[PDB]
Amino acid sequence: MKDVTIIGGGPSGLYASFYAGLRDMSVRLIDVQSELGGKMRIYPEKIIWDIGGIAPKPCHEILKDTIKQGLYFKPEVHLNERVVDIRKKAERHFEVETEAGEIYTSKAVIIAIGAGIINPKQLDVKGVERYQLTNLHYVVQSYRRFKDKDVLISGGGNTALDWAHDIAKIAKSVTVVYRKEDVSGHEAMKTLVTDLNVKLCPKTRIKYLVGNDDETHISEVVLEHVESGDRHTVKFDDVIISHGFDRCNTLLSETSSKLDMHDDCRVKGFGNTTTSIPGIYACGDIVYHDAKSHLIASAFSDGANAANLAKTYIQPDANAEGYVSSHHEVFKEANKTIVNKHLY
Amino acid sequence: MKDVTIIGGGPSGLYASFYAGLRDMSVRLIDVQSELGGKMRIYPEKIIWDIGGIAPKPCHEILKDTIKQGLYFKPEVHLNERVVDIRKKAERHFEVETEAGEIYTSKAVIIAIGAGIINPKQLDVKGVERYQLTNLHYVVQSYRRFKDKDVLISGGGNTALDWAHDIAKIAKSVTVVYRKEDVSGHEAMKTLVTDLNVKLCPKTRIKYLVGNDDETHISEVVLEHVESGDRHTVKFDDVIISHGFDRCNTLLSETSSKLDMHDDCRVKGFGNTTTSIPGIYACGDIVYHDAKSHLIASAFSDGANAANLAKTYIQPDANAEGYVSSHHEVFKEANKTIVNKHLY
Ligand SMILES: Cc1cc2nc3c(=O)[nH]c(=O)nc-3n(C[C@H](O)[C@H](O)[C@H](O)COP(=O)(O)OP(=O)(O)OC[C@H]3O[C@@H](n4cnc5c(N)ncnc54)[C@H](O)[C@@H]3O)c2cc1C
Ligand SMILES: Cc1cc2nc3c(=O)[nH]c(=O)nc-3n(C[C@H](O)[C@H](O)[C@H](O)COP(=O)(O)OP(=O)(O)OC[C@H]3O[C@@H](n4cnc5c(N)ncnc54)[C@H](O)[C@@H]3O)c2cc1C
Repeated sequence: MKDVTIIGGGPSGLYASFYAGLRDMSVRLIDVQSELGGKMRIYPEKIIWDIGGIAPKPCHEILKDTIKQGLYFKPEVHLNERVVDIRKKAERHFEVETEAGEIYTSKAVIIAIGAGIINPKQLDVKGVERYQLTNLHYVVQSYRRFKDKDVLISGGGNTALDWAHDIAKIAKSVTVVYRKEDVSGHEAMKTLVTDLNVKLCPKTRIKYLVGNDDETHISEVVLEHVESGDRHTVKFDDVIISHGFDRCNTLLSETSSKLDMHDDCRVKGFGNTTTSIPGIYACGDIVYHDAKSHLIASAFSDGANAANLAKTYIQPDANAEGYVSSHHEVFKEANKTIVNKHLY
Repeated sequence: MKDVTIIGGGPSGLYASFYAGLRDMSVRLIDVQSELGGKMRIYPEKIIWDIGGIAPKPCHEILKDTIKQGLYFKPEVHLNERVVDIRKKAERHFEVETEAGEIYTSKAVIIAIGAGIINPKQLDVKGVERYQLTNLHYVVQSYRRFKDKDVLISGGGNTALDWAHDIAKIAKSVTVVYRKEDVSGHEAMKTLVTDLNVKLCPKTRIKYLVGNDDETHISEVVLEHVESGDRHTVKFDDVIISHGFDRCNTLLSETSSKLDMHDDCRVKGFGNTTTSIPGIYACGDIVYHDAKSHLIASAFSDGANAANLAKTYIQPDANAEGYVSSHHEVFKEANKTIVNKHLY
């Protein structure tokens, strides 16, 4: 039986998986998404400054480091699986169940679901689920691909307007279709007005997408004025959508094992990642305790704590904490090529 | 008046300085040592795995990143100054005093002194304080400089024996002088016996150092057998000393402002970096609270918490936490060259 099932592969669950491995626990890691990272996947292009010990660089670069670390001890990773129940059969015997009916057993459970399940708002056009493999975007990880391109952005929110300005620096042109009701960034908009190669189209929506003959890429877009109904069709190289996010977090309200909650979104942590049920621990944005910050740094220290507390739940007389990695024997073989590279 | 005085420039105090700056507070940072880093300076060559988001690399490399981050907002840094007192004149008015009689004022105080003041045990030979600028070592940051060198190591502890084996891989020869009483690493010693270019010298001490004619480097060493008194003089390229550490931590026992303590070494944190005195906060290894780990990751999340709590002490209705760096306006100008490098 697995020592611990970790539900959620954001920064907190990833680090928890790593530290659980450091404490010599077998790990099962589960996430509903097709990729790990959680909310970090929402802002890949943004420069992160406030992670301890890390010089500022794009979030997506930091995410890749965090995943590699999280998966170092080779946990059993279940992607594309939504957890819908947590049951405690007995001490050191838990059941975690997915919406597809899979049931996973463990001696402990770590809940790391953060803000829950989050996806970008899908463009309301049939049927465009194939263009998101190519030139229909819901994130922007870098701007390089847009050099000398004609680019369409849909949305008037801060994110869309910032994207528009930055992409316009190297793109041939940027067109922004939006509703004025969505515009909360007054200064961001004024900047776009002064960008010579940005065309602002208020009261305008994407109505249809025109695919190429291979039907694998967007070739043109049919735009519609929301009052006049006037339509025109314009060629674009890329289409970027920023319509907000769909959020879903039903697990802890529907679960068999009820935990004391801080609010309707957060588990009450008892001074740390300890929950109201022994054997279940909560780390990251999902938990509230007095030492929390809404930071990745806190998600990390939470993950160490959860792994430690799970270990001593499973082994009452195990060491309260993990051995420092610097002198940890589990890394001795792996350290060899690193030293050799760095010290010789 | 400075917003906050941070006592101690280890990982926790460094990150606290950074995050205090993120919260738009003016910072004074003080450390007794000639360089920042605290206990990290003790293990520069060791590979660190358990800092969240950081791929394994030498501690000294990670330290340099941590210092650069810690000093980003250009705090007022006082090196080589030992803090001996903390006084609270009134709310938002603290006095921090050094052993040289300097008195620094602030609206808040963050205590980040970790395990206190630590220095390697100095070789008991007059007068060798000048060779430590050149080839008398108390740390080993990398092995490269010892290639084809004849190297002397004094000490039988785990650190000395590990150093000896690793240096012997590329050094011409390694001689280890030690007392058997100090040997706790049975297997480390057996390895050295099989190292062909390692000479083991139990019951032997460094008696004298013979300088070069410039008197700037060690040229030869006079070794003495601790029983027979037999002496011989051997040429070495480098001398490395591992005799343990001198430790001193009198501040919180001698201070004017008495804090509730966890033990004789640790301040009691009230669920977090909050101490028994409003306006004073403790972060890192110095504090005990229920969410602690003896990790740099916890030192970091502690530092964010201390900065946050100090801010709201100074400004009762300031935001409870800092704005995430990704969207923080203070970084907008600095981000430009970074984006440009990374995103364009
Ligand atoms: C736009 C933005 C900017 C930010 N910038 C910064 C910054 O600069 N610095 C910083 O420190 N923090 C920043 N943050 C906050 C940081 O992203 C979060 O603190 C961190 O992501 C929380 O990590 P987590 O693992 O606890 O939760 P999450 O990141 O939310 O990960 C939760 C994971 O659990 C999965 N999951 C959830 N539920 C279920 C279920 N029922 N079954 C299966 N799987 C499931 C989700 O798919 C998700 O992958 C920012 C946040 C936002 C949104
Ligand atoms: C050999 C070793 C291996 C380790 N390996 C790891 C690892 O792999 N991963 C990990 O996460 N952790 C590791 N640690 C632990 C980590 O080093 C500590 O958790 C961390 O250094 C604590 O940081 P700190 O800022 O709280 O305290 P410290 O590092 O102790 O820094 C305290 C600073 O305050 C200064 N100071 C103190 N007192 C006074 C005074 N009265 N006046 C002025 N200045 C003052 C000191 O000079 C010092 O610079 C290791 C520790 C040791 C010793």
